[PDB]
Amino acid sequence: SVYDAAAQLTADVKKDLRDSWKVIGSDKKGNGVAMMTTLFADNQETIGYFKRLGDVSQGMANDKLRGHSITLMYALQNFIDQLDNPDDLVCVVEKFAVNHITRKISAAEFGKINGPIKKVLASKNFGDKYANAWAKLVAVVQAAL
Amino acid sequence: SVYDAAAQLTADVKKDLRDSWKVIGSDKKGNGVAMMTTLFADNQETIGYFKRLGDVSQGMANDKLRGHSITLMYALQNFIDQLDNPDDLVCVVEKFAVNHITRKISAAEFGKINGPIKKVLASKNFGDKYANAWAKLVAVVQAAL
Ligand code: HEM
Ligand code: HEM
Repeated sequence: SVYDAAAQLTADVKKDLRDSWKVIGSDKKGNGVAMMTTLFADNQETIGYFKRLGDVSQGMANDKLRGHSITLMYALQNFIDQLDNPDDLVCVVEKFAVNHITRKISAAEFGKINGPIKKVLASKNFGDKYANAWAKLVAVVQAAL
Repeated sequence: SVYDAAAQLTADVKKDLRDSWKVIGSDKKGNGVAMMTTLFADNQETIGYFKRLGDVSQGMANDKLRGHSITLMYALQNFIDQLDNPDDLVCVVEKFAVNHITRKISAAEFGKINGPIKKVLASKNFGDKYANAWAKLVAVVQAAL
């Protein structure tokens, strides 16, 4: 359940999440777009869910894609800010899940974001240790889907 | 259309928005909830859109309402962060409007948030000068609805 998954965010996992976000969250626009383009490149099958975005291969030049990518980063900002309080983290994660559940995005589908996150981390000198910390955060959302 | 509304965000308006947000955005949970509860108190009819939240009379204690309130503040955080780049502000505002348009929330209905905002600002001692600034930011969103 989401409550059991939130309990997996141990002291050091939270610390690694903050230290890495300090860098990644510094450029929401650039890293947000990189994340999305990587998702569409490594998992072309997910492009179907983003029909409204138009030609996703335009990247930064696509206004809708840029708007979505920036916004996506503020959801992560939200999660990071709620790390101190499990109760708040959970209610924010369930809230976040509503629209994704409506879109029929399953836990397995959502989990495909892990690859893109790991690659963006690596591009900024953050290794497996951090990719795994983020996989744990993503797992909290998966538990809500 | 949204670009024209964004044009009303002058240097002075952006300055007042950033200064007031520095305080209001420092307690997203507290002010976020204050904003929704005030909305429901002053315009009870708006509750019709939030049936999913359940017993909104519980206020802060209501996990779903708390979750929504905290999340609402990150949309404003997003807007405030894009103030110096009209192109990014616009794409973020249009991305934001999509779900609200789907909910059939008109510009007139959305404008009901102005009262609650003015009251929340006043509770932190930010006068009319600041309320007007915020009314202008809301107007940018209204232009997208
Ligand atoms: C780190 C993971 C992710 C984050 C933080 C994230 C964040 C967001 C946010 C903030 C929104 C806007 C609010 C909403 O409509 O719910 C959104 C929309 C959306 N998300 Fe997610 N999302 C993530 C991963 C995914 C994945 C993996 C998929 C699908 C495979 C997905 C599909 C969608 C779709 C289709 C939209 C609507 C886009 C549009 O039409 O503008 N999301 N997401
Ligand atoms: C400054 C004003 C507002 C901000 C920043 C704001 C922000 C948000 C955000 C970030 C979401 C989550 C993403 C989404 O589903 O679109 C949302 C959801 C929602 N908003 Fe807005 N909103 C505002 C005003 C309003 C108003 C005035 C109404 C209606 C009278 C409205 C009705 C809704 C509803 C019904 C939801 C879904 C709630 C749920 O079931 O969880 N919003 N809004």
